Amino acid sequence: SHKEFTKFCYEVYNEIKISDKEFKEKRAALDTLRLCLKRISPDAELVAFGSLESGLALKNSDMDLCVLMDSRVQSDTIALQFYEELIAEGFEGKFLQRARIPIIKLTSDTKNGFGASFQCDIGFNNRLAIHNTLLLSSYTKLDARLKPMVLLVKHWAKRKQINSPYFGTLSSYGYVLMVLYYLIHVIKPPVFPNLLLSPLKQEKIVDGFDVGFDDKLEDIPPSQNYSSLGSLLHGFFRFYAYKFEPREKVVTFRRPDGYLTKQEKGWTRYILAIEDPFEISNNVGRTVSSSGLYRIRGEFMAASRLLNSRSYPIPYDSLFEEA
Ligand SMILES: Nc1ncnc2c1ncn2[C@@H]1O[C@H](COP(=O)(O)OP(=O)(O)OP(=O)(O)O)[C@@H](O)[C@H]1O
Ligand SMILES: [Mg+2]
Repeated sequence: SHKEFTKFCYEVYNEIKISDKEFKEKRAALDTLRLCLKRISPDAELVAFGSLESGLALKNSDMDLCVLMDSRVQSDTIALQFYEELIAEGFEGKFLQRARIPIIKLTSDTKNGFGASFQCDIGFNNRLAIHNTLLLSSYTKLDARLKPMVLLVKHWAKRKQINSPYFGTLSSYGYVLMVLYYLIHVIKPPVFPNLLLSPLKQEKIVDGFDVGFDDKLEDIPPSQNYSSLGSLLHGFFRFYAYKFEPREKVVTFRRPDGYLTKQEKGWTRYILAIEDPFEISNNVGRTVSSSGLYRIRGEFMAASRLLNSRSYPIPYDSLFEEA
């Protein structure tokens, strides 16, 4: 079956998804921050990426922003200018620089009324993030099942304490890639084609990486997989519990059969290996510690055992229970 679980998944889905109210306020916040960027640099543009842009936003979602500008004009200079205007226009935060990369983190708003805990990361010419977002965006437009499946997984990972990059587990982005990897290269029939391996894929080099994928979405045949949201979620939890091999294998979008060893890629941290689609040198699972992996796997198994329990009624609610 999975009929009751599907029903339940849709019920939690509507409680966790960003409302139209929060969405509209986040979009007003952006209008504001753009006015501040105009007063500093007329030519620079401010773009959003991440969950809000792709449509994979939970409630209480942080904003991920990037400033695009002429690469020849140096980004440490106008970053600071932007920071000072944000401060002056009533924003609180930090101005930072890891290596050569400048970052502003806005932590609060004291005047324009976007919250006492308004959280917002601003980068400068982080072009790859935009592209990563385009990819996730396109997939979301391709199948109506993706979006609810992702937010459920994110909610799950957050609830199970397995969604902390700084504490030895995996980022949200990392979980989205695992979802996509499952939907493309594991489930049969596949729910999604691999857009990066499309015959129609035009090459586009950005910052040294090929960010090309097939974006003419309308021309793509709909999925010949007809599984319910529940079925898919069960398949997902089953695959990473029992089938997938973290020690030998890499989650990839560069192989037509999704088959990649850690060794081919030279990834002997690499406890969990997820190859970023475009920034292929970047391992998204790099934050996953040894004990982090144990917990991540333990949760994948428990989730499978639950969904497969014979003790009726199945306490589906325990799929989302704190720690
Ligand atoms: N571990 C990572 N490695 C490389 N790039 C990342 C990583 N995590 C995030 N990013 C980039 O930053 C963006 C946002 O990161 P984040 O993990 O906040 O996900 P998100 O899409 O904002 O959703 P949420 O905010 O709910 O986690 C992504 O679009 C991605 O391009
Ligand atoms: Mg974010």
